[PDB]
Amino acid sequence: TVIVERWWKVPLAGEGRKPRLHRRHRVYKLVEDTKHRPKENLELILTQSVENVGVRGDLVSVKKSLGRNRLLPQGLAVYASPENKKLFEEEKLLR
Amino acid sequence: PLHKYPVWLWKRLQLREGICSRLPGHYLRSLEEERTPTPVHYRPHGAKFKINPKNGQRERVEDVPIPIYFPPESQRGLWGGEGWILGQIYANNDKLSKRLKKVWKPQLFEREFYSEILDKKFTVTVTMRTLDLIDEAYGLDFYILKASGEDLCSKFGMDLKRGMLLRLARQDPQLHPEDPERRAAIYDKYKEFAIPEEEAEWVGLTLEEAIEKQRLLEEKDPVPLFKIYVAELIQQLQQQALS
Amino acid sequence: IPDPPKHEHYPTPSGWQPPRDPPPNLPYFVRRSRMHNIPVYKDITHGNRQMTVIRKVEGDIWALQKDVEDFLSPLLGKTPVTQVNEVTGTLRIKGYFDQELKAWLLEKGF
Amino acid sequence: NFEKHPKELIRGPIWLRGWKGNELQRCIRKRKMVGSRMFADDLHNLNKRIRYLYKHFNRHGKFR
Amino acid sequence: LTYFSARKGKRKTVKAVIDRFLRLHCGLWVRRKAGYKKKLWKKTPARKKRLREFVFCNKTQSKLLDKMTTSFWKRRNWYVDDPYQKYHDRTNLKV
Amino acid sequence: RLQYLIDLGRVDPSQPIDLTQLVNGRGVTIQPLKRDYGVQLVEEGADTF
RNA sequence: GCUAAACCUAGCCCCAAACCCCCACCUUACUACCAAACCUUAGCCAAACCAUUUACCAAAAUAAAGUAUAGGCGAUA
RNA sequence: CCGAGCCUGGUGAUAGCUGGUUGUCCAAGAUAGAAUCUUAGUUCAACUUUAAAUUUGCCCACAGAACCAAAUCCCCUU
RNA sequence: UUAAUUUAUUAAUGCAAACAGUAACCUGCAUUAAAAAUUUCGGUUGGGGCGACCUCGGAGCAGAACCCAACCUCCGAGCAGUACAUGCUAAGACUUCACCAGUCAAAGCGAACCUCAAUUGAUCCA
Ligand SMILES: [Mg+2]
Ligand SMILES: [Mg+2]
Ligand SMILES: [Mg+2]
Ligand SMILES: [Mg+2]
Ligand SMILES: [Mg+2]
Ligand SMILES: [Mg+2]
Ligand SMILES: [Mg+2]
Ligand SMILES: [Mg+2]
Repeated sequence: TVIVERWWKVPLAGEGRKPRLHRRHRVYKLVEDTKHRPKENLELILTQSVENVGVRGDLVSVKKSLGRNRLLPQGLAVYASPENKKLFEEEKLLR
Repeated sequence: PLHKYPVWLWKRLQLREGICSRLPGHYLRSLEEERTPTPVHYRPHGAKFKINPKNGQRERVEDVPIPIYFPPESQRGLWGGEGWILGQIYANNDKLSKRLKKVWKPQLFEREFYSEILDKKFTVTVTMRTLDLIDEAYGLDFYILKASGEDLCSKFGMDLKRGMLLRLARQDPQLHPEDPERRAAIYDKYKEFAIPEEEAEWVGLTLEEAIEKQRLLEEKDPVPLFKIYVAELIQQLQQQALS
Repeated sequence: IPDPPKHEHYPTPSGWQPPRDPPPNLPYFVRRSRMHNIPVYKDITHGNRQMTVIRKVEGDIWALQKDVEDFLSPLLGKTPVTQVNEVTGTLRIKGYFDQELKAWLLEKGF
Repeated sequence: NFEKHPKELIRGPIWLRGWKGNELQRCIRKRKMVGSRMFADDLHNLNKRIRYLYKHFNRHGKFR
Repeated sequence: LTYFSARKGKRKTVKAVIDRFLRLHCGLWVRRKAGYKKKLWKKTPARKKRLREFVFCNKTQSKLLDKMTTSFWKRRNWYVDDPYQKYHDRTNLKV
Repeated sequence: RLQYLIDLGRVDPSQPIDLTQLVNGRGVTIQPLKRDYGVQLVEEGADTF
C-alpha cells in the first residue's frame, strides 16, 4: 500500500469538529510503500504430512506466497489461531 | 429569508419524516452512526499530545485522514480500505518547484477464496492489504464477519456479510444433510457473530435498497370496504343479540 | 469598597490620612475618591502638555482657583494657568503639581 | 441587580444583537452564524460580498 | 497588511517585524545592525563593534512598526529575568 | 502596594494573604491567559513596611 | 395656449416566527396500443513581473488571539 | 463582428492608464534630494497644514575659515 | 526556440510487486525521449532602435563653508603589503543631502613599549 504524508500542516479542529482542508493540504509526499519491503512469514499449522517444510501437527513458518497458494486452498494447513493451537495440542496430548 | 433548519440537517429531517421513518431502528442507527475508518494510507500519531521540536512544549496532535477515492470496481470487489490517492506532489521533493498532479493506485489481484459459511469459491479483485488482513483475521469468513462496514468498504463485502450473517441466524442446511455434525462445527466456530434474523436481513443494505425493501414489505393490496363494513355489521348484530 | 479601619496614629504607614472630621469651613469642598484618596491626578495631552487635575470639587470652584493660585505662585514664580470647569466641577492646572497639591489639600483637611 | 442586560432587551437578527461591527464584519458574522440556513443564491451573494469587501478594505483607499 | 481578516475581521501583525525588532513599552524599537555577522575578517575592529551594537529606531520607523504590529506587542510584559526590564521605561525624558 | 491595601482594609492581615485574597481585595490583577504565573513580591517599599 | 407637468398605492426590500410543495406529455414532449449514475475544480486575483505561495466557498457565538504556528520566513495565512 | 466562436458563471476580474467626483463662506498654502524591473509610479526626505510644549530664532560687522571673481560660512550686537 | 522550470501525461528501458518454473498484463519507484504545459523577455536614452554604459573613488565644470547635472571633460579600484592588541570597552561628535550603511574618538581594562584613492554587497537561507 502507499503511505503518504502531507507537506503542509493542518490546523487543529475542535474535539468534536472536522478540520478544514485546502490546496496545500492535498499536496502530498510519499513516505513508504508496503508493496516492496522484505517479505514476512505467516505461521501455519500443517495438518497433513508434506515435504520437509513441515510434518503433521507442526506449527511452521512458511513463505507467504506458497502458504497462500498451496497449503490453504488445498486444506493442507490451517491458520495458527489460538483455537486450533489448543485443538492440535489437545490432539498431541491424546497421541 | 432563512430556512428553519440548516441544509446539512435536511437529510436527517427526511430520515425522520418519510418511509425512512418506518425503516427499522437498528438500520437507522447504523446510517446515523457512520464512524471513521482505519488508517491505511497515512500513519497515525500514536499519542494525543506531542512535545513538538523547535520549542519543548507539548502541542496537541490530531491525525487527519487522506481523502481516499474508491471506484465502482472496488465495490465490485474488495480492497481492504485501500483506494486511489488523488493529490498533488512537489516536483523534486522541494516546495520551491513545480506542483503537479498525481494519482496513486493500488495493485489488484484476481484471487479465489473459499468461504466456509456459504461453501462457495469466490473470485474477487483483492489487494495485499486484504490478503494480510485475511491472514491476521484467520480466514475470509472471520475477516468479513469481524471487519466494520467502512473498514470493509465494499457493497459486495457487505452483501457477503449479510449472506453469512443470515446463514448463521437461520442455521440453514448449508452444505446438505448427512453432515449435520460438520455443520454444527461450522456454526459453532462462528457462533459468536449471531444476531437476530430481523437484524441480519437489514445488515449491509444501501438506503435505496432499504426503502425499496420496506415498501415491498408494506405494499398491502387494499381491503375491500365490503369486507370492512360487513365485519362491522356482524359485530354490531352480535352486540344486539347479546343485548 | 470597605471604609478603612481606625488606626491609632495618623498618617499611617504608606501615608494615608482620613478626611478631617468635622469638615473645614471653606467656600468649597473636595471629595475623596471612592478608594478614599485625594482626587488630584496627573494628565498628559500630547507628548508635551502636562497638567494636574483636581476633580471632585463642590462649592465655589473660583474660590478654589484663587487659593490654588495663591499657593502655587511661589512654587512657579508666576501665576499658574488654570481651566475651571464649573459644570464638571474640576480644575486644570498647567504643569505637574500632584504631590504638592495633595499635601496642600490634606493640610486643609479634605 | 444585574441579571439582565439591555443587549438582551434588543430585538433583532441573531448575528447583530448586542454587537456592532462594520460591513465586512457583519457579512462574516452573518455567514458563520446563520449561513447554513440561508437560501442558496443569498449565500452566493454573501460570499461574493465578503470576497469583494476583503479586496476593498484590505487593498483600497488612502492610509496604506 | 490585512486590516480586516477574512476569518475574524481583525487586524494582523507582520511577523517579519516581530522576528526582527523589539518594542520597549515606552514606544522605542531596538534592532540589530544590518550586516553584523558577515565578512568580519575584512571589517575593522571599530566597525565591527558598531555593527555589534543594539540600536534604537527612528520616529517614522517606530510609527511604521507600531502600525505593522497589533497591540498584543505593545502591552506591558513582566517576564522573570529580563535583560530589558530596566529599558522598558523612560527616565528624566523632559520633552 | 501591600501596605496601602492593609491600611485601607482591602487586605486583612489577620488571615493568610494569598493570590485569592490579593485578587479579592483588588490589589493585583492577574491574567492567567496572557501567561501570568502569579505575583512576585518587590522590595520597592521595604523601608517603611 | 399647445406640448406637457403634477399625484399614490400596485407592489417590493430587510428581519422575526414557523421546516415547504378527466385527458396528454422522454417518439419530432405535451403523441391512446409492441420484443444507464458515482473520478482533486481551474483560473482571474495578491506577491506592485512571476515560477513555491495567495484569504473564503466544503455548518460552527464571545474570548483565548491575530497568540502558538506556517511561509520565495514575503505577500500573506 | 475568428491569430482561436458564443453564452452564463468566477466577476463589482485587474487597470502605476484615461475620464468623472455634486451646498455656502473664510483661512494657511509652490518645483531640495535619495532609492526603486525606476523615471506615466511609489517610499523616505524637504516643504505644507493642524494642535501642543518651551525658549530663543532670523539679519548683520569685528575676530576667524590652505596650501596648491562676484561672493559664501560663522554671530557676540542691533 | 540551442530562454527558465517541469515530466504530472504518454513511450521504451531498468528495479522491485503479482505467476509458472527448473539443479505476458496491471501497480510502485527511477531515466531518457516526445508532445507539451506554465512563465518571462531590466533601465538611461535630446523619439525608439543600433552602439555604449549601470557600483565605488581623485581632479575640472563647481576659483574662497557644504552642496551642485550630464549619452560632460579626464584619471583609477574590485586589492596589496606588515605584523596579527589587526584586543575589550565607552563620553562626545561627523555623515555623501532620507533610511540602510559609513566615519572619528577622550577616558577605562588588558597591552607592545597598522600602511592604505576606491579597494565593495543587505535580508532570508545554506
Ligand atoms: Mg474552541
Ligand atoms: Mg489623560
Ligand atoms: Mg500579481
Ligand atoms: Mg476598477
Ligand atoms: Mg508608472
Ligand atoms: Mg490666502
Ligand atoms: Mg526603455
Ligand atoms: Mg546622514
